[PDB]
Amino acid sequence: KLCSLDNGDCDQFCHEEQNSVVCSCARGYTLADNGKACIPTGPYPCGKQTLE
Amino acid sequence: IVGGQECKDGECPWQALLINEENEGFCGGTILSEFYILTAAHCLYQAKRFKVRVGDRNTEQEEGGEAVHEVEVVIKHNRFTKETYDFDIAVLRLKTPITFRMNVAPACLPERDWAESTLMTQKTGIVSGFGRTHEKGRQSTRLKMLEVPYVDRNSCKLSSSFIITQNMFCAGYDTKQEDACQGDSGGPHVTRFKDTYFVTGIVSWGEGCARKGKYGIYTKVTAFLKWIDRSMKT
Ligand SMILES: O=C(NCCNC(=O)c1ccc(Cl)s1)c1ccc(-n2ccccc2=O)cc1
Repeated sequence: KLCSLDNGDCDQFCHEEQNSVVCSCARGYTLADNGKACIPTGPYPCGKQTLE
Repeated sequence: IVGGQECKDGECPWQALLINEENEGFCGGTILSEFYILTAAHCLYQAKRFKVRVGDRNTEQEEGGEAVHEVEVVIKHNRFTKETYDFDIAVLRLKTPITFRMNVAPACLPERDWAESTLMTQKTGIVSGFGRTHEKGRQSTRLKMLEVPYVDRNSCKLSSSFIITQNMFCAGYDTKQEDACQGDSGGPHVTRFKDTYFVTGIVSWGEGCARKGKYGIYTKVTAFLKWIDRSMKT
């Protein structure tokens, strides 16, 4: 299933490279150490409602 | 926007509004980054000179979070034609960078493959704008948002008396009185994934607004992601 399975446990983008899941993130995010979560690099990352 | 609910504080930060010389909104747009706005090509013909305002939710009166930006470079897709409304997309580069804050932030650009298999496969997407609340009414002074289901491509081609090209997709309702409307053009259609909203469409057209047996027609952003990146690097 890989990416077909709950987006491969990826926070955002999911790719299947050599029968293995590979997560990536939109511009302005950094792939976490677990190689799945996406971490914003600034106070106003894309795609996030400004709910302060 | 016909139906739906108001965008509450901080819920539609990527919304941009195109204003003419009279400072009145005639179309929407989506904030892509500090220097770029995504919009519909057919909107550029709706005004001689216009500016881009961001951070507004109530046009009735300025409060302090709004910001007007002059357009430096207008980039329309060279394949757009008023005859078919195909390639209804354009990107604007601003002269000064947008300052992100409450109600001012960009929507994410997704990757083509993942977006098509995962985002446009979701049940719904969100469309927003200061457009009419009814087909023959006045434009809304309040920014509105509407959750719209993705519509079967075959079902929509059937209902449309206008060709639905590969660069368009359909969303909305068959009978329910909820749809985008006049004045919402160029605005954002975003899809939510794990609390992160990605740009998936541009408000393009529709036979009337919320009419029974008719759906809203949007430009398929995933078919122009390369074009978008190219238009943003120059
Ligand atoms: O302004 C039109 N509709 C009335 C207003 N409602 C909206 O704008 C909406 C916009 C977006 C959604 Cl979503 S609902 C219109 C424009 C162009 C076309 N059209 C299509 C193909 C080719 C030639 C053409 O004229 C038909 C109707």
